[PDB]
Amino acid sequence: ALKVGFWPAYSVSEFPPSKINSRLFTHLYYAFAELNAPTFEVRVPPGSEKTAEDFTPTVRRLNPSVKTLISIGGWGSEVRDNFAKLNSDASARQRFVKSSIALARRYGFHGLDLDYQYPEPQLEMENFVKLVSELTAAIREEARTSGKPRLLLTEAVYFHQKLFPWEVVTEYPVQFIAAGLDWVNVMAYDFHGSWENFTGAPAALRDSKFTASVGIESFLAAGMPPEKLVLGIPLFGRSWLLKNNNEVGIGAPAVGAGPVDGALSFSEIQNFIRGGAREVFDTTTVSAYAYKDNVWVGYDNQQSVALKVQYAKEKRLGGYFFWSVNQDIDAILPKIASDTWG
Ligand SMILES: CC(=O)N[C@@H]1[C@@H](O)[C@H](O[C@@H]2O[C@H](CO)[C@@H](O)[C@H](O)[C@H]2NC(C)=O)[C@@H](CO)O[C@H]1O
Repeated sequence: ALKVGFWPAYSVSEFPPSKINSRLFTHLYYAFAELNAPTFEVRVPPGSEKTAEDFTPTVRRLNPSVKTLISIGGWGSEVRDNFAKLNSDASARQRFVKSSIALARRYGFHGLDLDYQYPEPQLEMENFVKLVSELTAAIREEARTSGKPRLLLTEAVYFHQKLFPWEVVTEYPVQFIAAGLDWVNVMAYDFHGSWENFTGAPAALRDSKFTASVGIESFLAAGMPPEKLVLGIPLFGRSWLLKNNNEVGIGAPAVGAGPVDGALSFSEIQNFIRGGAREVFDTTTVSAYAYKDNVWVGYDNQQSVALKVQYAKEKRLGGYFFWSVNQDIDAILPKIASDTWG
């Protein structure tokens, strides 16, 4: 029963690792170590060494059984560019593999995660396969030589097994992934946002082709063992500015990104509601939204999270993950999620 949370190092001054309620998790990720092109000596951002070192001892104080992983990469054009350069170069792949394993041990992490959005087109999937295969072997080798349990290995995946469902450029090799990785983190969010001029449920469980369930279905149909899938749930919402203040439902016309640049933390959504926004639960999509004047935000709330976590349990998944834990300062949704699975 995997209860996973991502902590982004950017949030340190407002949400240090000590603020994480680690009682509500089995695994916590430090996001992110950098690829460090062109040498690919993987490292935490220079100047954050102390934060990275203290992360695991700090979170374990509240729940000593909690384990940690360090995630490499993250969303971003530069990260994608760097994985693409890395994966085509056998020597660079060797440097990456050696340095990433050494990094996890250096800072006391129990595993590694690759956050690569995304290994497409086909050539990029093929070269990512080379990187991951070599990493899996090196992880097993380090376990033998050190005598310690092998590092865990996970990766972020698109919500769907096919990249992309509308135009198939490539797809995740599920048998390969099941063999080399402990699990994958299914990014079942950002289905809708301010890039569309109409409001929608950004992480709809069901509805449309862009839903968490359809994505999960696609991985299972391909032959992914259910226990290898960990369902992502966002701790942020996607916001729009409304074209008309009297049109406030799902599918309402919009004119651009709401605060803050199209994304709002769950905690800020709670502030929004306490400041007069109306919360609506949408049963059709299994989601929530809130609005006030010209601002509209779609997100997951207490009810939709419980429904998603039960869904994951029903689908026999390995568990769930939250992106990202700093966005729910009072850990409202991680509490509901943990209680639901138990
Ligand atoms: C289901 C799907 O393919 N959704 C796409 C969105 O992912 C994407 O939005 C972007 O998602 C990133 C991570 O998923 C975010 O980091 C990023 O902020 C977000 N971009 C914006 C402008 O909000 C959109 C836009 O490219 O396309 C969807 O198809």
